[PDB]
Amino acid sequence: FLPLVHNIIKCMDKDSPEVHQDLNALKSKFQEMRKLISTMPGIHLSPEQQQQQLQSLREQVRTKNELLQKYK
Amino acid sequence: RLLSALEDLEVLSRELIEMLAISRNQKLLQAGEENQVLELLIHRDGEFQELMKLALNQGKIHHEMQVLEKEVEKRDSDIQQLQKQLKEAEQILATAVYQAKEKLKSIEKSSEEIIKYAHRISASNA
Amino acid sequence: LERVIEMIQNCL
Repeated sequence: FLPLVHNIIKCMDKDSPEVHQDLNALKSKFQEMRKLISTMPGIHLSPEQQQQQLQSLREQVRTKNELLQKYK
Repeated sequence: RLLSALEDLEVLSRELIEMLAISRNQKLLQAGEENQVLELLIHRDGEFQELMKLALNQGKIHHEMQVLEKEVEKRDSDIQQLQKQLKEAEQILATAVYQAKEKLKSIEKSSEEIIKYAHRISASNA
Repeated sequence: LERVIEMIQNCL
């Protein structure tokens, strides 16, 4: 998903040559990508909060493992 | 924010086409005709060329979430086996063998006395 | 006792 858009943006910045009988590619390019923006895994929340959730659940994973060492 | 930056590009392009084709559109001058709107598109591209890279890190960050939760499941899946073997462990052991201790040992001790006790009322049945 | 110790040391 995400790496593709950077390629889509690159393609959309190298179009619209001239004016004649033409193909509505720029119109289909903002729509195609606009779907990609709606499908990004992570824009729904901030990045810092997700990273904090990682360590908080690593704390229990570490604690469980650490308490799994006293288990022996 | 990202979606807004795109509807601007289409609207600016749509208005630009009208006044390069419709000669009577000179009076209705709006966005997508001057050089200021073109500069706004560049800034929108710059802002739009920053919010994706921030999101790419978010997706990788979210991927690290699944692997950790899998370890939590693995660290908790064995618990179902842990609880299964504790009930088995308790049932394996003969608990409260003190009753059998004071009963069996008392019978044993004396083994030399029970034999002599049973040698003198033998054939006790019909 | 050995299985539990093996269980203790191993994931299973």
